Amino acid sequence: GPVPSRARVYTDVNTHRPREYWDYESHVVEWGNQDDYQLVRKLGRGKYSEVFEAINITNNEKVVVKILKPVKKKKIKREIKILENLRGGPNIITLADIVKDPVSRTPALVFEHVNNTDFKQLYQTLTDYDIRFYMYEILKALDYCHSMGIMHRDVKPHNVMIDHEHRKLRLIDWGLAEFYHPGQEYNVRVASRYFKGPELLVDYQMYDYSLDMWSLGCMLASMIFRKEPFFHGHDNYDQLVRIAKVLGTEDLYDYIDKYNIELDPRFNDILGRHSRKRWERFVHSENQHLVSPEALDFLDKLLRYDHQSRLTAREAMEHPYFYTVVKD
Ligand SMILES: COc1ccc(/C=C2\S/C(=N\c3cccc(Cl)c3)NC2=O)cc1O
Repeated sequence: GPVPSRARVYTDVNTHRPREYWDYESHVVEWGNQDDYQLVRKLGRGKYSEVFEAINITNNEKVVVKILKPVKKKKIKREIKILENLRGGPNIITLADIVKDPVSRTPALVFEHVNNTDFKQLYQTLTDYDIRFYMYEILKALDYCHSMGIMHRDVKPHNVMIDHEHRKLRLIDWGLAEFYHPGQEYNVRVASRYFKGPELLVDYQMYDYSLDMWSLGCMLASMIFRKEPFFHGHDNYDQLVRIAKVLGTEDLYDYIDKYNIELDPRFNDILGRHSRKRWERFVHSENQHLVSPEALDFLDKLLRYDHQSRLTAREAMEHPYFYTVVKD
């Protein structure tokens, strides 16, 4: 059987919290007034919810309303409990209210509004300094939620709302987030394909906060190298092959051998043999203004096969890449 694993930091935070902190199945939702919120325009639709811009008519301020599609009550309670636990934290989206939508017959979560620019266009304009600044801001949110016993499990550009005018960032969409408990086996069907960590792609269930650090490394690689997404797999099997063409197959085998994991035999025909690459091969004249020795070393320390070898969020914030970022 597989070798067990523990987070190297914040391992026992939920153990010593009161049970009501992490026992979301017992959470009692405090419902607000559904008539406080007038929907203005639909912003998007996903498989789990629809998202609207709305106005809170008690203060005439914009809010964002996520009306959930039918899903399990425990998953709705999990997201609500996590949002309430994290509320007030650095760069965490604020849950302002929870109401019962009379049409959908489901809960509607009401969030603070961020005047965001879509990442496709925003990422074309970010400078080297901007990328370091916003990476540091994401790390504040990730160290906070990890320190609070929670892994986000869906870090990707679409879930980082940036108001570039005010240099404001919020980490959003906590619907896949979970409480970390030592020894717990988790569902590997989390995160978006391009941001899935190797642990998910080899079906290793006893993972932890370090998953979010792989996803963040994938974001960083796409930004400094101007290739979005960086690891561009056509399915979950090809995703691991794309990773192995950069990190190499020998260290992939070291990873699965450490945890006494077997690869899916369907990789026998597609994985090949690949040396580990040096990050300098991805630098060219059109991205070199975003690349520095510090950026490559930082990236190299996030993108490790072994989840136990990745920088923690706090360690990442100590990295020389962030020395040029102004801290007040
Ligand atoms: C414009 O500013 C904001 C935008 C979004 C949020 C909060 C969201 S959106 C979300 N899930 C999504 C995402 C896309 C489509 C679908 Cl259907 C669901 N999960 C959150 O927490 C908050 C803001 O202030």
